[PDB]
Amino acid sequence: GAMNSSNYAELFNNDIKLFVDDTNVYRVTVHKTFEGNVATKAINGCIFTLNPKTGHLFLKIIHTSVWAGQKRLSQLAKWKTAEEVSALVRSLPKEEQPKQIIVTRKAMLDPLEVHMLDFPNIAIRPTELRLPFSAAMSIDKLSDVVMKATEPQMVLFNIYDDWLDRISSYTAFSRLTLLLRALKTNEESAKMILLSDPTITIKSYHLWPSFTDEQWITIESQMRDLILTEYGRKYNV
Amino acid sequence: MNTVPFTSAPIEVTIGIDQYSFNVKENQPFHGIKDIPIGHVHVIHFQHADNSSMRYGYWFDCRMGNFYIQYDPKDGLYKMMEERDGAKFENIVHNFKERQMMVSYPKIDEDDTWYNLTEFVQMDKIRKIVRKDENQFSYVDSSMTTVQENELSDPAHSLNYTVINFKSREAIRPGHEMEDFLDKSYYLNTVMLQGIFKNSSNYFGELQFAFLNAMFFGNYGSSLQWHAMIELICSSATVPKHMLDKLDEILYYQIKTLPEQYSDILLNERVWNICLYSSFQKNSLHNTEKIMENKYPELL
Ligand SMILES: c1ccc(OCCNCc2ccco2)nc1
Repeated sequence: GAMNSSNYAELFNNDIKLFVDDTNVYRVTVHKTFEGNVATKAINGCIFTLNPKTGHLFLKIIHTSVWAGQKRLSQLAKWKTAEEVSALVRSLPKEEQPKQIIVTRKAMLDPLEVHMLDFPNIAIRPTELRLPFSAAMSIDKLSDVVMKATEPQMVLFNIYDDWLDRISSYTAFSRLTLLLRALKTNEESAKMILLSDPTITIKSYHLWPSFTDEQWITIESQMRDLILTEYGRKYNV
Repeated sequence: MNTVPFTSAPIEVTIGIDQYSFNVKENQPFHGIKDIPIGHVHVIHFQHADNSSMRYGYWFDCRMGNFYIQYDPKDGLYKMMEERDGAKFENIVHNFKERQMMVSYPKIDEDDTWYNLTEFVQMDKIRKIVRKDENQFSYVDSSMTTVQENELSDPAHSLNYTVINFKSREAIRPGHEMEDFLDKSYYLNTVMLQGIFKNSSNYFGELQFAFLNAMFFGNYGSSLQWHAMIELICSSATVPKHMLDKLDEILYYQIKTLPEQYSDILLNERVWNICLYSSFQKNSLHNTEKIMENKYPELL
């Protein structure tokens, strides 16, 4: 059934599961044409497929060539997503395949379920959580590899860096969702928070800065402030 | 014009014969139904006055044998039986007709309703949906479940309708996922019509039988089957033109005949709005769309 706050620790048990977010698959810029009409120009996108327990991110880059000559692109994008999750699961060894796939948008249910009819023991589930995975393209290294791609490509990341050496997957996921919620509510401020101090760097093999435990508490507090504020500035409170 | 005699009417019952119905009182001198039109299947059905629970009845074709009804006080229902002695039967019916103890099948000459509801329904196909091979007639009641209902519990008492499931490996070919799910023409024309039903007449016959079991017995699995067989056609971009035209006629007479006070339970809002206003065939069911809009505008 649907995934919500009542069953949130299920994300961190030992049944393999993946979140799939399709919000960055089909991306466009809207512009005026010479005749004064409006047109879209597609830009590269990505499927965000994440194991919340391990931090493993399977980032399938969606090159704009996949839309050439196609109609109804917003609908095709959901089916393309489903077909991409389907090949990924099929390439994994049986003991690595997920027991559940959780889609962040309900319109992905039928495409993914039709694509995995020959995988009946994998549960396809919605969620009631409003997860901020759309903000993945505000992570500089992820955005860079998507925009530079000249062909379809899968890139593998650990979105938790090395955090699991010191914290649990519950805490890592909570940190991730806080960082992404911040980046989604006010990207400039969030990014200022994360890099204000030049002495803290991002390792070449990491996505986020190398904060100590104490610095993460500071950072996490600053992100909460950002989010509560913006929510004032937004709602005037 | 054939006859279905009754041994007696020991319990008070509302009796249906096709789209007609009449009340019989407890121990009233009632000995059956005469002037039944030859050439069509028929259904004779029952609702006891003391227990409206379980409508039940029998599909039959008078060309296939001499059938009568007899109440069974042990099992508590009116049972259809076949009389194999032709001379005994003729003699029984002649006596009951002479004493005017039979209701006349009350068909108006202008009226093609029953033909229109049963055009493609054949007894031989009914007997493959309702398996009881020792009888020439078929029992159906309100509670009977379908084979597909049982996959989601006595198999001998099931309705073996053709299983339709839009999210299944039969309905979807590997590599044609989005195509086959959004346009069901493959599933309609190749899997079902060419492969399973053989022709559209048999498909329409099962569709019509499903509707009639839904209407006459409140059989929920039959209603599900009727709507699925409609949705499968409406959700196909490629349908033979003669099939669309005939479907419109079939559904028109089903909607015309449906009791107005049963529309809430016998019509699925989602299926009908999708079929009439969103589907590939949204512009192909003129007669059906017009009667639906004038009779059940609330559903839509
Ligand atoms: C990309 C790679 C392989 C592949 O295999 C076909 C499995 N698709 C599921 C399904 C529906 C009906 C039957 O099987 N599909 C897409």
